[PDB]
Amino acid sequence: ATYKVKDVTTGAEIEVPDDKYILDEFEKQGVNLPYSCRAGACSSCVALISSGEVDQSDGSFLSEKQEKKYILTCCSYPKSDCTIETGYEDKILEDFEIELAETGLEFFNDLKDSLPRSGEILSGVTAPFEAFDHYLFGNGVERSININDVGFNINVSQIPPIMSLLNGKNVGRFDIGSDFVRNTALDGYSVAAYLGNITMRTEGVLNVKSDGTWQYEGVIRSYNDTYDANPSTHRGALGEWSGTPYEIRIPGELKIKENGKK
Ligand code: FES
Ligand SMILES: [Cl-]
Repeated sequence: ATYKVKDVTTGAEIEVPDDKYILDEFEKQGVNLPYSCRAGACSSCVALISSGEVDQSDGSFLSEKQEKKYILTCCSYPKSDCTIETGYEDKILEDFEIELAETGLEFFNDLKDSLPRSGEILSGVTAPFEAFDHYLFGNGVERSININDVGFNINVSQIPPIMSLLNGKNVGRFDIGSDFVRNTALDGYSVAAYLGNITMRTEGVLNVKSDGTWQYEGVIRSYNDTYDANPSTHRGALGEWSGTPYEIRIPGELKIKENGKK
Protein backbone atom coordinates (compact mmCIF):
# COMPACT_ATOMS: atom_id res chain seq x y z
CA ALA A 1 0.00 0.00 0.00
CA THR A 2 0.93 3.67 -0.15
CA TYR A 3 -0.53 6.03 2.45
CA LYS A 4 -0.40 9.87 2.39
CA VAL A 5 1.82 11.34 5.12
CA LYS A 6 1.36 15.10 5.61
CA ASP A 7 3.91 17.30 7.38
CA VAL A 8 2.61 20.41 9.23
CA THR A 9 6.16 21.80 9.28
CA THR A 10 7.28 21.84 5.59
CA GLY A 11 3.66 21.75 4.41
CA ALA A 12 4.55 18.77 2.24
CA GLU A 13 2.28 15.83 1.52
CA ILE A 14 4.20 12.77 0.32
CA GLU A 15 2.82 9.42 -0.83
CA VAL A 16 4.95 6.97 1.15
CA PRO A 17 4.76 3.24 0.63
CA ASP A 18 4.49 0.83 3.53
CA ASP A 19 7.86 -0.78 2.69
CA LYS A 20 9.89 2.48 2.85
CA TYR A 21 11.19 4.80 5.66
CA ILE A 22 9.51 8.19 6.06
CA LEU A 23 12.76 10.11 6.07
CA ASP A 24 14.29 8.40 3.02
CA GLU A 25 11.14 8.80 0.92
CA PHE A 26 10.79 12.46 1.83
CA GLU A 27 14.46 12.92 0.87
CA LYS A 28 13.78 11.13 -2.47
CA GLN A 29 10.88 13.41 -3.39
CA GLY A 30 13.07 16.43 -2.60
CA VAL A 31 12.16 17.20 1.04
CA ASN A 32 15.18 17.81 3.25
CA LEU A 33 14.31 16.69 6.80
CA PRO A 34 16.63 16.76 9.82
CA TYR A 35 18.71 13.79 10.91
CA SER A 36 22.04 12.74 12.31
CA CYS A 37 22.74 9.16 13.34
CA ARG A 38 20.19 7.63 10.85
CA ALA A 39 20.27 4.51 13.07
CA GLY A 40 17.33 4.91 15.48
CA ALA A 41 19.61 5.92 18.39
CA CYS A 42 19.11 9.69 18.85
CA SER A 43 16.27 12.17 18.38
CA SER A 44 17.54 14.33 15.49
CA CYS A 45 14.85 13.07 13.13
CA VAL A 46 11.95 12.93 15.64
CA ALA A 47 8.52 14.12 14.57
CA LEU A 48 5.26 14.48 16.46
CA ILE A 49 2.57 12.22 15.05
CA SER A 50 -0.89 13.65 15.55
CA SER A 51 -2.80 11.08 13.55
CA GLY A 52 -2.20 7.70 11.89
CA GLU A 53 0.36 5.12 12.97
CA VAL A 54 3.79 3.68 12.05
CA ASP A 55 6.16 0.84 12.61
CA GLN A 56 9.32 2.22 14.18
CA SER A 57 10.30 -1.07 15.95
CA ASP A 58 13.53 -0.66 13.94
CA GLY A 59 14.56 2.16 16.35
CA SER A 60 15.37 2.15 20.08
CA PHE A 61 16.08 5.67 21.44
CA LEU A 62 12.45 6.42 22.26
CA SER A 63 10.93 5.13 25.45
CA GLU A 64 7.66 3.16 25.19
CA LYS A 65 5.69 6.20 26.19
CA GLN A 66 7.52 8.69 24.01
CA GLU A 67 6.43 6.39 21.08
CA LYS A 68 2.77 7.18 21.63
CA LYS A 69 3.28 10.69 20.25
CA TYR A 70 6.76 10.67 18.79
CA ILE A 71 8.27 8.85 15.84
CA LEU A 72 11.82 8.47 14.57
CA THR A 73 11.51 9.31 10.89
CA CYS A 74 14.74 7.49 9.85
CA CYS A 75 13.31 4.17 11.05
CA SER A 76 9.54 4.57 10.51
CA TYR A 77 7.22 2.80 8.05
CA PRO A 78 3.69 4.12 7.85
CA LYS A 79 0.74 1.80 8.38
CA SER A 80 -1.89 4.45 7.59
CA ASP A 81 -2.63 8.03 6.56
CA CYS A 82 -0.43 10.17 8.81
CA THR A 83 -0.16 13.76 9.78
CA ILE A 84 3.11 14.50 11.44
CA GLU A 85 5.26 17.45 12.41
CA THR A 86 8.91 17.19 11.54
CA GLY A 87 11.69 19.12 13.16
CA TYR A 88 10.41 18.29 16.64
CA GLU A 89 13.76 17.49 18.30
CA ASP A 90 13.86 20.74 20.25
CA LYS A 91 10.33 20.25 21.61
CA ILE A 92 10.46 16.64 22.58
CA LEU A 93 9.46 15.67 26.17
CA GLU A 94 11.48 13.19 28.25
CA ASP A 95 9.66 10.28 29.98
CA PHE A 96 9.74 11.87 33.44
CA GLU A 97 8.41 15.05 31.82
CA ILE A 98 5.56 13.14 30.17
CA GLU A 99 4.61 11.52 33.49
CA LEU A 100 4.42 14.94 35.19
CA ALA A 101 2.40 16.28 32.27
CA GLU A 102 -0.03 13.38 32.37
CA THR A 103 -0.55 13.52 36.11
CA GLY A 104 -0.80 17.33 36.21
CA LEU A 105 -3.45 17.44 33.48
CA GLU A 106 -5.45 14.85 35.42
CA PHE A 107 -5.28 17.05 38.54
CA PHE A 108 -5.98 20.21 36.52
CA ASN A 109 -9.23 18.83 35.11
CA ASP A 110 -10.22 18.42 38.80
CA LEU A 111 -10.39 22.23 39.08
CA LYS A 112 -10.78 23.59 35.47
CA ASP A 113 -14.43 24.60 35.66
CA SER A 114 -13.98 27.52 38.06
CA LEU A 115 -10.65 29.03 36.89
CA PRO A 116 -10.52 32.78 37.53
CA ARG A 117 -8.48 33.62 34.38
CA SER A 118 -7.08 36.60 36.22
CA GLY A 119 -5.21 37.37 39.47
CA GLU A 120 -3.11 34.74 41.16
CA ILE A 121 -2.18 31.51 39.48
CA LEU A 122 -2.54 28.50 41.75
CA SER A 123 0.92 27.16 42.68
CA GLY A 124 2.42 23.81 42.24
CA VAL A 125 1.64 20.88 40.07
CA THR A 126 -1.36 22.45 38.19
CA ALA A 127 0.41 25.75 37.41
CA PRO A 128 1.65 24.73 33.99
CA PHE A 129 -1.83 23.72 32.92
CA GLU A 130 -3.38 26.78 34.43
CA ALA A 131 -0.78 29.10 32.72
CA PHE A 132 -1.41 27.43 29.37
CA ASP A 133 -5.24 27.53 29.66
CA HIS A 134 -4.84 31.27 30.33
CA TYR A 135 -2.73 31.57 27.22
CA LEU A 136 -5.54 30.24 25.07
CA PHE A 137 -8.54 31.77 26.92
CA GLY A 138 -7.25 34.69 29.01
CA ASN A 139 -7.11 37.32 26.19
CA GLY A 140 -3.83 38.73 27.53
CA VAL A 141 -4.92 39.57 31.07
CA GLU A 142 -2.04 39.95 33.53
CA ARG A 143 -1.56 37.17 36.14
CA SER A 144 0.62 36.92 39.24
CA ILE A 145 2.20 34.52 41.71
CA ASN A 146 4.25 35.38 44.75
CA ILE A 147 8.00 34.62 44.40
CA ASN A 148 7.73 32.48 47.61
CA ASP A 149 4.93 30.34 46.22
CA VAL A 150 6.55 29.44 42.83
CA GLY A 151 8.79 26.85 44.43
CA PHE A 152 12.19 28.21 43.39
CA ASN A 153 15.22 26.37 44.69
CA ILE A 154 18.02 28.82 44.15
CA ASN A 155 21.68 28.34 45.20
CA VAL A 156 24.69 30.66 45.05
CA SER A 157 26.41 28.25 42.67
CA GLN A 158 23.70 29.04 40.10
CA ILE A 159 24.07 32.81 40.18
CA PRO A 160 26.77 34.08 37.76
CA PRO A 161 27.46 37.50 39.21
CA ILE A 162 28.31 35.84 42.54
CA MET A 163 30.27 33.00 41.15
CA SER A 164 32.50 35.18 38.90
CA LEU A 165 34.02 36.55 42.13
CA LEU A 166 33.86 33.36 44.13
CA ASN A 167 35.84 31.40 41.57
CA GLY A 168 38.86 33.62 41.56
CA LYS A 169 41.57 34.71 43.89
CA ASN A 170 39.34 37.34 45.43
CA VAL A 171 39.41 38.07 49.15
CA GLY A 172 37.32 40.52 51.17
CA ARG A 173 33.81 41.92 51.29
CA PHE A 174 31.94 42.40 48.04
CA ASP A 175 28.62 44.10 47.45
CA ILE A 176 26.77 42.47 44.59
CA GLY A 177 23.81 43.90 42.75
CA SER A 178 23.00 42.47 39.39
CA ASP A 179 20.41 41.02 37.04
CA PHE A 180 20.89 37.40 35.86
CA VAL A 181 18.84 35.00 33.77
CA ARG A 182 17.41 31.93 35.48
CA ASN A 183 16.61 28.89 33.43
CA THR A 184 13.82 27.58 35.66
CA ALA A 185 14.50 23.98 34.52
CA LEU A 186 16.96 24.20 37.35
CA ASP A 187 13.89 24.38 39.57
CA GLY A 188 12.26 21.20 38.15
CA TYR A 189 10.01 20.56 35.27
CA SER A 190 6.78 21.91 36.83
CA VAL A 191 8.22 25.43 37.23
CA ALA A 192 10.00 25.35 33.89
CA ALA A 193 6.89 24.25 32.08
CA TYR A 194 5.30 27.65 32.82
CA LEU A 195 8.18 30.09 33.61
CA GLY A 196 10.90 29.04 31.21
CA ASN A 197 13.78 31.58 31.31
CA ILE A 198 13.10 34.46 33.58
CA THR A 199 15.23 37.51 34.49
CA MET A 200 16.00 37.89 38.21
CA ARG A 201 17.97 40.24 40.46
CA THR A 202 20.18 39.46 43.43
CA GLU A 203 21.37 42.00 45.96
CA GLY A 204 23.65 41.10 48.84
CA VAL A 205 27.13 40.89 50.19
CA LEU A 206 29.67 38.18 49.64
CA ASN A 207 32.42 37.64 52.19
CA VAL A 208 35.45 35.66 51.21
CA LYS A 209 38.30 35.03 53.68
CA SER A 210 41.94 34.05 53.11
CA ASP A 211 41.27 30.67 54.71
CA GLY A 212 38.78 29.89 51.92
CA THR A 213 35.59 30.12 53.99
CA TRP A 214 32.96 32.32 52.45
CA GLN A 215 29.51 33.40 53.18
CA TYR A 216 26.79 35.16 51.23
CA GLU A 217 23.68 36.90 52.33
CA GLY A 218 21.14 38.87 50.40
CA VAL A 219 17.87 38.62 48.57
CA ILE A 220 16.42 37.70 45.19
CA ARG A 221 13.58 39.39 43.29
CA SER A 222 12.12 38.56 39.89
CA TYR A 223 11.13 40.60 36.94
CA ASN A 224 7.91 39.76 35.19
CA ASP A 225 7.82 36.55 33.15
CA THR A 226 6.55 37.01 29.59
CA TYR A 227 4.37 33.93 28.96
CA ASP A 228 4.35 32.86 25.35
CA ALA A 229 3.43 29.36 24.45
CA ASN A 230 3.36 29.65 20.64
CA PRO A 231 4.03 26.50 18.56
CA SER A 232 7.87 26.84 18.66
CA THR A 233 8.29 27.03 22.46
CA HIS A 234 8.70 24.29 25.12
CA ARG A 235 5.60 25.60 26.74
CA GLY A 236 3.79 25.07 23.36
CA ALA A 237 5.17 21.53 23.31
CA LEU A 238 3.43 20.92 26.64
CA GLY A 239 0.33 22.57 25.28
CA GLU A 240 0.11 20.28 22.22
CA TRP A 241 -0.57 17.27 24.49
CA SER A 242 -4.16 30.63 18.95
CA GLY A 243 -3.37 32.31 22.19
CA THR A 244 -2.18 35.67 23.38
CA PRO A 245 1.04 36.27 25.33
CA TYR A 246 0.72 37.76 28.82
CA GLU A 247 2.69 38.86 31.76
CA ILE A 248 3.18 37.01 35.05
CA ARG A 249 3.98 39.38 37.86
CA ILE A 250 6.19 37.70 40.44
CA PRO A 251 6.24 40.14 43.40
CA GLY A 252 8.15 39.63 46.67
CA GLU A 253 11.64 38.92 47.90
CA LEU A 254 13.27 35.58 48.35
CA LYS A 255 15.99 35.37 51.04
CA ILE A 256 19.35 33.79 50.50
CA LYS A 257 21.89 32.79 53.08
CA GLU A 258 24.67 30.30 52.53
CA ASN A 259 28.24 29.63 53.48
CA GLY A 260 30.99 27.27 52.40
CA LYS A 261 34.67 26.54 51.96
CA LYS A 262 36.54 26.82 48.59
S1 FES B 1 18.64 10.34 13.01
FE1 FES B 1 19.20 9.44 14.93
S2 FES B 1 17.26 8.46 15.34
FE2 FES B 1 16.85 9.08 13.29
CL1 LIG C 1 22.50 45.02 36.00
